[PDB]
Amino acid sequence: GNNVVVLGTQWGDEGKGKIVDLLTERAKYVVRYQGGHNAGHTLVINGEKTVLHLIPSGILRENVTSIIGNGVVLSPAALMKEMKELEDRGIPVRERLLLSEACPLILDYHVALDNAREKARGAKAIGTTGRGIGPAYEDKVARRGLRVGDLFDKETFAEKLKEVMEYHNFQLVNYYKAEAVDYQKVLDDTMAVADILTSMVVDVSDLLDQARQRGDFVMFEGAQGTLLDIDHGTYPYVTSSNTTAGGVATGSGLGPRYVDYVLGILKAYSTRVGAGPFPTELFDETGEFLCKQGNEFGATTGRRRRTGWLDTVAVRRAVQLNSLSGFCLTKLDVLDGLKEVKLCVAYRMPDGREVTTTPLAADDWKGVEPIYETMPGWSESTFGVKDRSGLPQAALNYIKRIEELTGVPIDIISTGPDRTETMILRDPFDA
Amino acid sequence: GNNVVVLGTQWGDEGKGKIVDLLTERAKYVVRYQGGHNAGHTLVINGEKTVLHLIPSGILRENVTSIIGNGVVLSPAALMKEMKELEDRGIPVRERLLLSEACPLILDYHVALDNAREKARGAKAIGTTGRGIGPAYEDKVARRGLRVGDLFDKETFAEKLKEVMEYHNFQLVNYYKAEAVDYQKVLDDTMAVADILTSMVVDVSDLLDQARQRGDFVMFEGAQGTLLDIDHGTYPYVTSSNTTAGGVATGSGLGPRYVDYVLGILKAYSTRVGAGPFPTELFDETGEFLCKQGNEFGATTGRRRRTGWLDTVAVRRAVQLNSLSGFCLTKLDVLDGLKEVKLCVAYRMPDGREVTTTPLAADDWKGVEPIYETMPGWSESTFGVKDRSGLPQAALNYIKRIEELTGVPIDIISTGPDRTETMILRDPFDA
Ligand SMILES: Nc1nc2c(ncn2[C@@H]2O[C@H](COP(=O)(O)OP(=O)(O)O)[C@@H](O)[C@H]2O)c(=O)[nH]1
Ligand SMILES: Nc1nc2c(ncn2[C@@H]2O[C@H](COP(=O)(O)OP(=O)(O)O)[C@@H](O)[C@H]2O)c(=O)[nH]1
Ligand SMILES: O=c1[nH]cnc2c1ncn2[C@@H]1O[C@H](COP(=O)(O)O)[C@@H](O)[C@H]1O
Ligand SMILES: O=c1[nH]cnc2c1ncn2[C@@H]1O[C@H](COP(=O)(O)O)[C@@H](O)[C@H]1O
Ligand SMILES: O=CN(O)CC(=O)O
Ligand SMILES: O=CN(O)CC(=O)O
Ligand SMILES: [Mg+2]
Ligand SMILES: [Mg+2]
Repeated sequence: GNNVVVLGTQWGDEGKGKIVDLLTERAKYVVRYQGGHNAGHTLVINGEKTVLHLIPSGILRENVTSIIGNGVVLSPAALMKEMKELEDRGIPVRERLLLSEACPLILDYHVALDNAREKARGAKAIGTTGRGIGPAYEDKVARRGLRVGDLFDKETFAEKLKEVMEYHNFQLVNYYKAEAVDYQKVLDDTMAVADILTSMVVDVSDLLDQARQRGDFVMFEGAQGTLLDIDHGTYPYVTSSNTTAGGVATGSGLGPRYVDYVLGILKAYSTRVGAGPFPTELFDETGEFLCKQGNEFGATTGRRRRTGWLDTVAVRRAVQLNSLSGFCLTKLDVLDGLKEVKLCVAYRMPDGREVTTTPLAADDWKGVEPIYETMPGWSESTFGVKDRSGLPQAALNYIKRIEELTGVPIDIISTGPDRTETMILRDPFDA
Repeated sequence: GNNVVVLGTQWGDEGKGKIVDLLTERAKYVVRYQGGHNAGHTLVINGEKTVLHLIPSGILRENVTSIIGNGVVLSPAALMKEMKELEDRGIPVRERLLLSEACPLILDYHVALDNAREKARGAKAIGTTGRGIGPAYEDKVARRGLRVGDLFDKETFAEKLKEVMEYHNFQLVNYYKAEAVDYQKVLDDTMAVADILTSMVVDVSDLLDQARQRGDFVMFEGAQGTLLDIDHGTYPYVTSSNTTAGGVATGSGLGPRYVDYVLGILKAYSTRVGAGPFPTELFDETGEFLCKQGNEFGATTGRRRRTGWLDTVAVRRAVQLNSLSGFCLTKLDVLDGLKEVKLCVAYRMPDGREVTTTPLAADDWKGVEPIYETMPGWSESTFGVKDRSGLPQAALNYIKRIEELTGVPIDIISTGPDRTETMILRDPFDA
C-alpha cells in the first residue's frame, strides 16, 4: 500500500528506527506524527551507528523528505542539537527535513514543570524521560501554548511568551517552591533559531493530500508504543500522545481513509522503562540475560529497561487498536542460547477468572497473572541470518505460534541491529 | 460502507444530530468519540423536539446501542440531567446507552477553572461554552485527571480526588483569587451516581472490534466541527479535541483502517459561536436574515451565532483532513427568498496574493479577504421538499457548483428540521 504506518506494538523500543530506515528506501516522505524528543532510536548502517530522537528515521536517505508533523511537540533546543550532529556527519538536515507551524514548542519551563510534577508524585512517580512532553502537551490542549507558526511575528511571540511564562512561574515558585525559569533566557535562546525552524515550514496536511493524489510512497513513523497511548495505554503510566494508529491522521492532517497498511514492530521478548504494570516481567537470570544480550538501555535516558516474555494477550490489544496488517518481528537473535522460551497466552485475574483480554487503567492490572506456553529454545545462532532456511525449526515454530495466537502474519524479521541483517517476506509497499 | 463517520465540516452546528438520528435506522451502534457537553443538537421527529448534548443522537432508536467513547470527557452531573429528561419521556437511557471506563470525568473545579481562565483572557477570551472541557482535557493529558474506571475503587477515588482538588484549589484562590471548589461536595455528588455510570461500562474498543468482525452497521458521530480541531482548526480559537476524522480511532479504539465512508455535514451558509476568524462573516441584512430564518442560537449557551456565506476554501480543508466521501447539505431551505447567493471560492491575502488554501493559526487569518461567485437565489419554497424535482434549477446549480468546487458529491440534502424533511440520494451504508 502507498501509505504505510510503522509503530510500536508494546512499550516503545521494539525496533522502529532500524525498520523505518530500512523501508524508507522506496519512500518519498517520512512522517513523525506524535511524541517528541522522548523517543530515541539507534540506526546502524555497516556498523556506523546513528541515534535519533526528534528527527524521523528516514533523514539519512537522500531520496527521502523527512517531516515532523503537528502531532509532535517540538523542542527548539533539541532539534538544533540533533541537527548539528547529523550535519557534522555529512547529513544536510535542513535540506531534507520539513516541519509544521502547528507543532507546539517545548521550552525550558516545560522541563522545569515536568521535573517538579514528577517530584511531587514522590513514590507514585511516572518515570518520565524528563523532557517536558507532558506539560507541552498540557499547554497545547489548554490553548495557552505556543506553536512554530507563532514565530512568524516575533514581537507578538514575545508578548505571549512573557505571559505564558508569567503563568508558569507563579506555580513553580509559589506551589512547588522551585526556581523560576527566566523569561529573557527563553526568549533569547528561541529567537536565535526562530529563523531556522520557520524556514523549514511546509503545509504538511495539504502536502500529504498532494502526495496521496499522485501515489507517492509515504511512510508514517510512530514513537513510544501502543500501551503508552494516553487514551488506551496503562493510564496514568503512559505518554501524553496517542501512540496508536489514530495519532497518524490527527498529527499529520492526512484523512484516516488513506492509511493502507499498518506495520507493527513486535520485539521477540518484552521491555519497558518507567513505572507501570508488566505481567510477564522477569526478575530472574533470564530477565538479566535479556537485558544483557539485548543491550537494553534507554536510548534517551540510558536507564536499564525492564525485561520479560512476549505477551500475546497484550499484543492482541495492539492488533485491534492499530488495525494491524502485519508484524515485523525484531530481536529474534537475542533469544539464541535459550533452552526454552515462553509466550504469555492468557491472563489469570485476581478473582480466579481466566482471560484473553487486557485490563485498561494500570490499577486494573494489579492482580493479573500471566499464563504461558513454554516452547523450546535453540542453540543455533540466528544473528544476521537473512533467509528462513537459516532459521532452525524451533525459531520457525515460535514464529508460527505467534501468528496463530494473533491472526497477524510476520511480514519482516530482524536478526541484528544493522539495516541489512533483516528478511522482508513481504514489503508493506507491495500491497 | 459498514463503518460510517458523521461530522461537522465547518464550526459545529451544521446539522449532525438530525442526520445521525436519520441514518441510525440501520445501525446497531452509535458512537461519540470526542467532545463533551459542549455539544448541543436539536432532533425533531413529527414536530416533537429533543435537545441532546452528551448523549449520542441514536438514543431515541430502540434497535440502536449508543456508546460514549474514551475520547469524550464525561460529566457525571451532565449525563444524569440528560438521562432523567429522556427517561421522563419514555426513552430508557440506561437500557440503551454504553460508556467507557477510560472517559475522563469533568467535575466542578473544571468549570471553576474554565471560568477563571476565560476571565483572565479578558478581551482575548476564547468564548468557550463554559462547561469545563478545556481543563478536563488538560488533566487528561497531564495524567492527573480521573476517569470512569477510577470509580471501581471508591476509597482510592477519594484519595486521588482529594489531591487533584488540592492541586486545583491552590491556583483558584492564590492565582486567580476565585473561590475554592469544596472537596466534600464534589466527592458526595459523584459517589451518588458512581453506581449508575459504572453499570454502563463496556470495553468499547474490543466491542467495535467485535462488531467489525461481524459486519455490523456502526455510525460514528462527531461534535463541534473541523475548524474547531485542536491541531488543525483556528488555534487557539478552537475546542480541545480532534474534531476531525482522526478523533474517531483515537476516541473509540477502532483501528483507523476500518473507517468506510465519511459523511461531512455541510450547512448551506455558515455560522460560528465564539471568538475566531470568519472570512465570509455577514454583518448586514443577510447576516441578520440568516440568523433569523435559521433560528441560529447555540443549543448549549443560547448565544446568537455569527452568520455568513458558505466558504468553499474552508470546506475544502475539511475535505482533505477528514478524507470526506460525501456531503450532507443541510438548511438549503433557509436561503429561500434570497435574490442571490454567494459562495467563497478563494482568499485574497493581506499581501495581494490570491489563494485557494486556508491559513492555519487564527493570527494567520487576519488580513484574509473572501473572493466570491454570486449565484442567483430562488423564490420557490424548498422547505420539506423530499425530491430533487421539487428543487428549482437555481438551487440545483448552487448544489452542482458546490460539488465542482470541492470534488465531493452531495449524497443527502436536508430541507427542514424534521427527520423526514430529507432526501437521501445515496445512503453512506449502501457502499
Ligand atoms: N540484536 C539486535 N539488536 C537490534 C535489532 N533491531 C534493532 N536492534 C537494536 O536494538 C535496539 C532497538 O532499540 P530502540 O532503538 O530504542 O528502538 P526504537 O525506539 O523502536 O527505535 C537499538 O539498540 C537497535 O540498534 C535486532 O533485530 N537484533
Ligand atoms: N430549517 C432547517 N432547520 C434544520 C435543518 N436541519 C436541522 N435543522 C435544525 O437546525 C439546527 C442545526 O443545529 P444544531 O442542532 O446545533 O446542529 P448540530 O450541533 O450539528 O447537531 C437545529 O436547530 C435543527 O433542528 C434543515 O435542514 N433546515
Ligand atoms: O520512546 C520511548 N521509549 C520508551 N519509553 C518511553 C518513551 N517515551 C516515553 N516513555 C515512557 O512513557 C512514560 C512517560 O514519558 P514522557 O513521554 O517522557 O512523559 C515513561 O514511562 C517513559 O519512560
Ligand atoms: O458544539 C459546539 N458548537 C459550536 N461551537 C462550539 C461547540 N463546542 C465548542 N464550541 C466552540 O469552540 C470554542 C471552545 O469551546 P469549549 O469546547 O467549550 O472549550 C468556543 O468557540 C465554543 O463556542
Ligand atoms: O528510546 C527511548 N527510550 O528508551 C526511553 C527512555 O530512555 O526513557
Ligand atoms: O451546539 C452547540 N452550541 O451551538 C455551542 C454553544 O452553544 O456554545
Ligand atoms: Mg527507543
Ligand atoms: Mg450544536
